[PDB]
Amino acid sequence: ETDLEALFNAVMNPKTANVPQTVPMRLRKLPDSFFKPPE
Amino acid sequence: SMRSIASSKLWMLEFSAFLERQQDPDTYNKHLFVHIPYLETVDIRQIYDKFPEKKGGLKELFERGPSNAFFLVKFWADLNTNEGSAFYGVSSQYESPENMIITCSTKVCSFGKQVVEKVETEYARYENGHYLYRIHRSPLCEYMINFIHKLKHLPEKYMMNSVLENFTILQVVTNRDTQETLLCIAYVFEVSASAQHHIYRLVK
Repeated sequence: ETDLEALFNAVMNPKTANVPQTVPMRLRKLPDSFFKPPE
Repeated sequence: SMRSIASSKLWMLEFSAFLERQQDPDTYNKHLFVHIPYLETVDIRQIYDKFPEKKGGLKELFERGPSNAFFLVKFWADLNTNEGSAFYGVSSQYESPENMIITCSTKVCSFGKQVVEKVETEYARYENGHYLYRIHRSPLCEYMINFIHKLKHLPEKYMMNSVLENFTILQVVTNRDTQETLLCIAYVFEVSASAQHHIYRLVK
């Protein structure tokens, strides 16, 4: 169960090997801080 | 309180995952670290499909147990570190006013499907006015250890972030006797450019 391979092919292969169509996080209603690491 | 990652019954004080190498003495890297203004709030419905669903699921858990025990953590993991005597551990520490036996379940899912679970029972120790629960230098599953290798071995960080898009970790801590849910922490990752985090109350 190297279900971890499918993690890398989804982005790296990238849409030959089959995983579900996924919606990335910058596209959901999350607060703004969510992408602003602090310092 | 409303400022921290805590419920009426259970309070996370420490969390950290790490690699330490030996050699007469010892040296180690923090992949992550939290340590304990209101917390901001995330719409629980906005992450549901990044975690397992029908039946024994996040949606289910939330509706059920106290809605003050559900949090979302956003980590910026620090991957800049270097093979011989490498120990990959994770330690955490919780506080509670009351004396319990806690089951702590932690699920590594990818694409929302769980690929590995780890479960440990933890007992309390009386210190000052309350009780402490320490998970100590656990070890870290081979799965995760490999994940990190495959990650670090990528031309650019942003590709890493991109892969992380579908990697999450659900961590549920319940009371053994009363299956009451004490803490549920959702974890979603990015790689820092440099290690940091934002902690969110989950709401609906």
